[PDB]
Amino acid sequence: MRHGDISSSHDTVGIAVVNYKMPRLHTKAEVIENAKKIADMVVGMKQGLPGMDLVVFPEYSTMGIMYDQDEMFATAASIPGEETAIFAEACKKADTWGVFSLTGEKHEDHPNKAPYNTLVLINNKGEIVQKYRKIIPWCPILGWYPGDTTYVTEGPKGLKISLIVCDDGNYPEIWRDCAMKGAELIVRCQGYMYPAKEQQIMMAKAMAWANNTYVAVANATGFDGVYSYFGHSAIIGFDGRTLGECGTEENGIQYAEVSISQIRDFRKNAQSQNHLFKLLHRGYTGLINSGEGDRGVAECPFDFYRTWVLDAEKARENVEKITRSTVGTAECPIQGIPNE
Amino acid sequence: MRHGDISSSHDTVGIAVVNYKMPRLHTKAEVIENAKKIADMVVGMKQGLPGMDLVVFPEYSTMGIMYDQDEMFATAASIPGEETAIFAEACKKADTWGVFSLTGEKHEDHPNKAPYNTLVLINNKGEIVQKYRKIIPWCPILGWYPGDTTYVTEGPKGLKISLIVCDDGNYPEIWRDCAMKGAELIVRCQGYMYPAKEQQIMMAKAMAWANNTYVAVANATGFDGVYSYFGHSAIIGFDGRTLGECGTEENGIQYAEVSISQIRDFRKNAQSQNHLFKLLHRGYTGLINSGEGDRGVAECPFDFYRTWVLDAEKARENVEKITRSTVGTAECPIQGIPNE
Amino acid sequence: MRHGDISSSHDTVGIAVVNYKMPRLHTKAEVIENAKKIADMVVGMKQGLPGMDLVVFPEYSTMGIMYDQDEMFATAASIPGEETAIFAEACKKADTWGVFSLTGEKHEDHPNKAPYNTLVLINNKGEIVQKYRKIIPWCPILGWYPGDTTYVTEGPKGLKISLIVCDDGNYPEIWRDCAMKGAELIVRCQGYMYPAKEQQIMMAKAMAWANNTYVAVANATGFDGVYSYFGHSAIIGFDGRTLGECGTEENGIQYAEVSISQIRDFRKNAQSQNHLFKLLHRGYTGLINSGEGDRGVAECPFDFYRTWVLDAEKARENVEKITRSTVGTAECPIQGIPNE
Amino acid sequence: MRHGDISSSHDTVGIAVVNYKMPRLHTKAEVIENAKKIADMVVGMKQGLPGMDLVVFPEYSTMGIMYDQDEMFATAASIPGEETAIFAEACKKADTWGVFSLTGEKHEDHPNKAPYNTLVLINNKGEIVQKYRKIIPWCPILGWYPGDTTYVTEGPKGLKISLIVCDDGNYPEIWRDCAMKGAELIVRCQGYMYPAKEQQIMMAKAMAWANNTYVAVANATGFDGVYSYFGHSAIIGFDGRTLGECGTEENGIQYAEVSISQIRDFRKNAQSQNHLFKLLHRGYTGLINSGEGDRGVAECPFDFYRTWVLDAEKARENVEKITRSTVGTAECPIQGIPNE
Amino acid sequence: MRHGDISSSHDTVGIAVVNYKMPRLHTKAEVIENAKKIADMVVGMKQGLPGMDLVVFPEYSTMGIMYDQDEMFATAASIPGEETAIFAEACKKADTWGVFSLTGEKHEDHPNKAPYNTLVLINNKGEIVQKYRKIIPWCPILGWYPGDTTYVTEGPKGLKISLIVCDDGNYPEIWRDCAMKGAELIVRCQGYMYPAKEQQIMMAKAMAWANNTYVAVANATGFDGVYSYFGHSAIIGFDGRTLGECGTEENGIQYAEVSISQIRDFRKNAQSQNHLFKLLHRGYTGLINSGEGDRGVAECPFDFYRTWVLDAEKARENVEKITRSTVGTAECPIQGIPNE
Amino acid sequence: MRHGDISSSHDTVGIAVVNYKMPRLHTKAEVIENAKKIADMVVGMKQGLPGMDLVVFPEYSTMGIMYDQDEMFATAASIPGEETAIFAEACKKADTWGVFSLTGEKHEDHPNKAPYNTLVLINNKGEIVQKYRKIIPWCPILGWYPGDTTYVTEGPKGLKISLIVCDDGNYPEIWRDCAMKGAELIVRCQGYMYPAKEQQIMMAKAMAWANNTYVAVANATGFDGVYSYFGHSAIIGFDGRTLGECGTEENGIQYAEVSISQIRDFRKNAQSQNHLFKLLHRGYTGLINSGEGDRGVAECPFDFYRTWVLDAEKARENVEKITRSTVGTAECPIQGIPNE
Ligand SMILES: [Cl-]
Ligand SMILES: [Cl-]
Ligand SMILES: [Cl-]
Ligand SMILES: [Cl-]
Ligand SMILES: [Cl-]
Ligand SMILES: [Cl-]
Repeated sequence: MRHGDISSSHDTVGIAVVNYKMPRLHTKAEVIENAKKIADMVVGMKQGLPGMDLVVFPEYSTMGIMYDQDEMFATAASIPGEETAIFAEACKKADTWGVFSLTGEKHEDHPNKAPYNTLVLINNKGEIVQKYRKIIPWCPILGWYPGDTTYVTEGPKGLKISLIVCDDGNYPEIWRDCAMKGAELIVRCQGYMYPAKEQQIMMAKAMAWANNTYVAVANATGFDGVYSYFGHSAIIGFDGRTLGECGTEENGIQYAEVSISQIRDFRKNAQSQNHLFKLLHRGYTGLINSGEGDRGVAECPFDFYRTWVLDAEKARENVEKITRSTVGTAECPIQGIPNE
Repeated sequence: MRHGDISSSHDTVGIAVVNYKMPRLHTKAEVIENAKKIADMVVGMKQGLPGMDLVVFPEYSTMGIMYDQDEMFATAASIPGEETAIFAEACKKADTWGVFSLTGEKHEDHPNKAPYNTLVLINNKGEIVQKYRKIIPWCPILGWYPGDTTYVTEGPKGLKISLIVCDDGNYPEIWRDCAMKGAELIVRCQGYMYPAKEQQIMMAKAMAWANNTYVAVANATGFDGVYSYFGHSAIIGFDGRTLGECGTEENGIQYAEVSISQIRDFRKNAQSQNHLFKLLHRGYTGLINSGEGDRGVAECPFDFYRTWVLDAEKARENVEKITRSTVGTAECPIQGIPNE
Repeated sequence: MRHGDISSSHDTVGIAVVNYKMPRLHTKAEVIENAKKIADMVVGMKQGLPGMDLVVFPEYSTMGIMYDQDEMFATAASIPGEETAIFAEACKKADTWGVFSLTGEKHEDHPNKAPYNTLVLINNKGEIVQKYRKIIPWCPILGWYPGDTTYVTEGPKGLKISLIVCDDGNYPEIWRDCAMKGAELIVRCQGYMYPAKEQQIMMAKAMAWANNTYVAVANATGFDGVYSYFGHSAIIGFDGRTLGECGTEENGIQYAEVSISQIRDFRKNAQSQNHLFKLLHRGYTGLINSGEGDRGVAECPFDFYRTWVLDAEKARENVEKITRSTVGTAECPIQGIPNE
Repeated sequence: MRHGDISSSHDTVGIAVVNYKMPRLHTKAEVIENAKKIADMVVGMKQGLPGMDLVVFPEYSTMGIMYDQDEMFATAASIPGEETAIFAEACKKADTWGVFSLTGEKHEDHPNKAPYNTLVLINNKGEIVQKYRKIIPWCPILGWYPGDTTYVTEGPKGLKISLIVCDDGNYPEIWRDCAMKGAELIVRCQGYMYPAKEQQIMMAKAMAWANNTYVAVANATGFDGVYSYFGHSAIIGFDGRTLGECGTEENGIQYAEVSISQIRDFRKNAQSQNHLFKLLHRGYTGLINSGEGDRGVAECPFDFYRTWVLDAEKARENVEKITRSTVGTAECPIQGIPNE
Repeated sequence: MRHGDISSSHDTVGIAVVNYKMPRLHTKAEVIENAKKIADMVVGMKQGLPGMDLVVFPEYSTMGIMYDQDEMFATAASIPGEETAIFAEACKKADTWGVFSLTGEKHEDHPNKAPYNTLVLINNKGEIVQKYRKIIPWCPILGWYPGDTTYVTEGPKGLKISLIVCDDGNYPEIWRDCAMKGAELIVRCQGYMYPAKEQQIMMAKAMAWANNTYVAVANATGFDGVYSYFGHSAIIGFDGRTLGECGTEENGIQYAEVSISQIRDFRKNAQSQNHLFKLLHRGYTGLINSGEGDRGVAECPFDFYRTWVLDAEKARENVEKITRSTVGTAECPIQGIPNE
Repeated sequence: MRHGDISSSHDTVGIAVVNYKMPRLHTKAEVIENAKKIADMVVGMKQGLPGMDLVVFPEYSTMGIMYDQDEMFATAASIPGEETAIFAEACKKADTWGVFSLTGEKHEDHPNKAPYNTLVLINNKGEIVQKYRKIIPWCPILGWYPGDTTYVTEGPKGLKISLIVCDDGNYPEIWRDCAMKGAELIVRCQGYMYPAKEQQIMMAKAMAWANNTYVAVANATGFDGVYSYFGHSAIIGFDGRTLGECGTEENGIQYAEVSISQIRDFRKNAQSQNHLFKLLHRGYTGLINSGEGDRGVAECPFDFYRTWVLDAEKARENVEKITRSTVGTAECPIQGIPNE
């Protein structure tokens, strides 16, 4: 957990994040060309960052956003496939792990159902060791089929990694779920468009703190014909302090070293802000002093979560009374999104 | 949702938060004296803030922190009781609602079990309309018996209010639970000691954003013999932007107007960052375009929450493997907190 | 007055501002090509911002700065003309209002007098509803003929709009004049070059506060052969708080919703910082309590403004004694600007 | 214009500003006691700041705010009087100039009309050389009789000084008026209560920039029974950059050196942001190049100011249509302030 | 190197720094009373910070600043003496190390030569293990006899500590000297008065970075009759990032954990910003590639340092030509400081 | 020392710094093409900045970084040579001084020893008046032969200038050496890659403060195939306050005026923070009051500097025990950098 150098040691994972300029592409050949540019960039960066162990690219960095449905279908990737092979070679050549974005990944029922929005973690042997499908797509504008599982993967030097995508990060639950599965680094890849710049910068930090986890964010930059992406890729410590943060500049890079031993020393020995421990041992001091044993309380005291787990339709109905009952709103209509 | 004036209108609730100087008290008579000082302060403030509809005092602002167990028991309050009556009179006199702290509130089995750490919302008729007992006490150092329920109360001008205390706020779940019950303002009262200053400033903002809720934070200030409290009381909009924020100064005050109609207009019509709606309608655009109906997906896709709800002991066991198995740590022992 | 979403509601005007990359152009055909790029950008943005009701482009965004006098004359536009028609079509197609820059607009005596520097507000039917000529050109370097009038126009959803340009904004008087005519949003379009970056960021906010008005700023970016433009396009509330702000990035975009009902509720009911009201009712409490009626004092107590209005030549003479008597200075000469 | 040292030179005026803790006083004897504390503080500070040439205390620093009308009348000062004599002795003893606050100063018709809120500049010989009565009292809450004139006084080392008070500063006109009379430093003394902290910090800087003037702000701190004052006393350069700024701390001090020769060199030779010059020579480059002489345009092109000067009642009527027609509002009533 | 918790582990030293309110004292009995208050504060803090291993108090925190020469002499301490015994007991009782300030410490020729300004490091057995005399007193105002040596002491958990005082920190040389002797933490104790607040905040961070060292700063707060002290006590990592920072508040506290293993892992394995290594192996890559061996260059290439070491009088003469030749200046005279 | 305008006066040097986009070049013809682009940019900028007296370009701005050794040798420049002639013409044409980068400059033994990394100061007559070779190259990655001397040159309007390059700036010694030779402005030209962005922004400011010198920093921007450069070119006052600062944007420009008379007035008359004076007159007040004459102490009390000057090999050995003994580390190996 330290910032400023280009090295990495047996104790630290050198993480690089990339403010990748958002492509505006249309064909499979253009996607492949751009995959190769990413691969070239990984290899170049390694030559400047000898400590680099993990390189992180934004959501949509390979295809851009395929606004046109037909082009979306025609360019949706297989995984493994030609794109991931192009990425795998660069990971082997540069002896790094990497996180890359396939938007879309073909649905099992392609081309008759929406593609997934997907991330892969590829190791320094070029092997895909985690494939994560975005659980909370950025509706209404974006049309990806929602995934349903988070994953934790042993990463470089043993650092436990989970991947999440863009809009997922707005939802504290996902960051909780990954940390509770053991994640030591949550990697958030995004093509996060203006407007919500300060809010997204703040959310990553707050999640790092709340879940006692390293966080790495790679966000796209530039204007792509529709949206302007605000960069601010960053790596953040498990104590909520930024290591390094990019600005809005195209193809900015940040790089930081995250200590394996520091996060484990902290999860073991921290007390007042050992949030993962504390949430499931509530009021331990009190129960000890009241003669009720020394574990505190584990029971979930939040009816929202009880209800969502036992009766998701009721949780939904509940929320619709607070918000609205249709996915669309007649005051701001959007074609193909129903309202009224 | 606007900042700078001392007025309030039919549409806005004028919220004042107080950087109350932490008392260092020892006897019931001193507590009562200090309750009266708070009451005097409410009445004075009203004369300078004619728009004031809600006044918020920090956790521990009435008793301070009763470090000595015997004094803790001797000073624990009934609710209703003499303290709340003193507060109620000031709310009637100043025609404001108020949030006040009783630390401790007598346990049902007092003096044989730890007191609760409690907040009350008192209306402008002097009536207690919400009593909230802290669900996640600041263990290990503090010994309060944990509460188990959140509440939503119709407040001034119809604004829906939930109360939470200090350490609760580190845990996104609580802020979710209150908003999912309908809360429009989550009031976080704290006696939040250094060190974790920037982290707590950031957490309130991030929670306001993540839960599309107004947030008001009153935090104590000064040194009390043990801890130094860092102030930064604040009121924050539902879009994650601070309205006004205090510094670390003793008896700082901030004041902002929060629009009833703006938060409801937003919860109804916002789309990309209507987080409460979106969490229970995941991938709606995708499912529409894939021929699967127009509601998106409501189902909880996070195994942590499923497991915590169905088998809290397993969730606990899981977390102990990531952290530690005893509430204490031999590397930093604390008397009465077991370890090894 | 809220920030973060892409929607807009019956109550809010969705304003987008653009950090448009400064062109370096030379011919009428190149200007027309670039007008079409702007139009294309409006249509694209709308597809990502369904709430968008108003889109704002920087001063010089259409022609760039025509440094060469002959090219300046050859490219000066008529209004209405081919450029505005190109803009009008994009406003109709995207069902938005827009603010566009013509630099120059032909003088009535073209080509024998300097062109104006001009902005137009075009409605969602493609009709020009306000044409504003810059009153305080950025002398000495820039050569535009000064305009002489501010305007207030009923805009989208009834929001009252005034336009101002760049250097105008340094002068509090202009922002006062527009607000005193009824303006609810003052739109400041600029091609504001380094050096004065922080000063210009601060000025917009301070003016929003001082005049209880929404403010939207679109500023150019990039290097154009002569000047580097620093972006920081922004939308600011009437309480002086930024909604959203760009960085220095080329073709950044920000987007915010400004509430019609909030600004009117505020101008009606605010008291301590109802600056527009207060300036013309000075010392009301005092005069009431002194038995002098209940209106306060309206009379202008500032001799500078009395003198400027009655005897502008004397105001000028006065200022020349404090500054200098010639437009140029021999310590930093500039060709065609006299000094000594 | 430089910050960091305790010295001052023949070229620089050493200005100290004081975050004076707001008194809560009630009697003439208590006011005199507190005047003596201020005097003692001036003498002490000088021993630590040998460069100090000007010391600035907040509005209300001598009496506090006399909330009770009878006490307000009983404590209103003569000028010259016993308070100013107490101040004058400290200025002579410490060989400094000073700015002190008398709230109230007796009306000419005392006790039958409201006192003024007044500042004095006292030279290093103990002579009162400027007495300024607040032109825009902080209505509705505060009841001072409004003054009607600004002043410019030759100060230490020849530095031209104008004084303004608190709420005046929200109004750009006043800062313009003083600079247009020749002011090189505008001293703003305030007892500026929360809420509007960031807005007031920003306003001073923006005014320094807009009027090419040094600015010094002394603001009170602490809680006085009614209001909490937020400090942030500061000295700001004529280029809009803060020299030094206090926090919210009681009896903070800042100190900076302001160069006589730098501000005069700037007012003489600055060009693009010589705002005082530019406002009365608009479009000079354009008129030169259009064959219309080399002075630009001086004429006031702002109808608000024309109307306010010629027909203040009409300006008032105009503003009442945009805001409200009565000084009070029924949605937030205040006793003795009429509404409906 | 992590921030937020109250614990500490076998790997981390828990450092607390105190924004101690500056005393205004006059007699030996008052000094002893205040020493006891400090001791009481150490013991109290420990009860809230169980991880605390090192507690740091500001320069002047024991005596305040003895402005009066006679009182300065009458209150100058022996070390060891009654004050240090009072401190030692609190370190033993709270099982912490501590850094305390004696201003003055008796000169060897007391009372005929100025006292030193001195710091002591006292271990958790109450033993004085380092006594540092300020090398660069804050002339002209302060009169302490200059010390001449820096020290490095094995501290808690083996962490290597050097002490420096206030004005020393403005001079990069001192921080270099301590790090080059092996220091892992440089503790800077100060009673650092306004004006130079931002400059001092920045200097500590920059020194932490430049010397790859932990830094802890304890600075006084409050007004003492002469000076106002600006707090901002802090602990900073060896990568130049703040762990935690106080504001200007009286008796603020910050607390952070500094990893023994992280700083040693970094000094061993960092490459591009291993400044201590790099300064004495300049151009290693170049010399390797030019066939000149693999150590780079160690030789001092800075004539200032060569000259200062070999001929300090010449270095002095040199500097006097750039600045002035007498310690005082006639433009800002100070009694007992000669000029002209 | 003032910021915001485009003018300059007899008293001020107008300094422009350029966030030059990092080239990716390979041949001598491409280098010459890019030299011409720089020249064109100087001439253009002058037309927008009539006050400009000094223009500053980043390290590597002419050649980019020649990663390939053969291309490095083939493109290394003579000085004077064709590149400098191209620069000299633009300085004459635009009547400015300039600082330009030649990376590499041919070694005396070219092509058999590594080129230098070099800067030149070229006057407004096109004459090279200072040539500085980087003393501390950015090892390990970069291979330049280390230089050994700093220089001070009379610059525009008599302003004394020293040049330093990139990595040099991390080392306080260099900034000391230049100021102690008389430098009034230290110009730091860098191609400073991410990661260490905030650290480098802070270092320049801290050095400006510590050495009572103006500082100008020009840093490259963009991605060059290997590294992403973070801009933040800036000009900083001798009191440690930024005048103006760029962001990360390609071809950003900042411009500020630095007063000749202000820095000399300050070095003459400042007292508490006259660091250059104070370092060689330590404890003057104390020695005066102790009867030991009125010069304070000049002697170097820092053993590191004594040892480095007398026995550089011992200083080296000392540092290797604190860091490591080989230039490389086996935990992060780099080809051609030995370790173990
Ligand atoms: Cl999505
Ligand atoms: Cl608790
Ligand atoms: Cl212009
Ligand atoms: Cl007032
Ligand atoms: Cl000292
Ligand atoms: Cl280098």
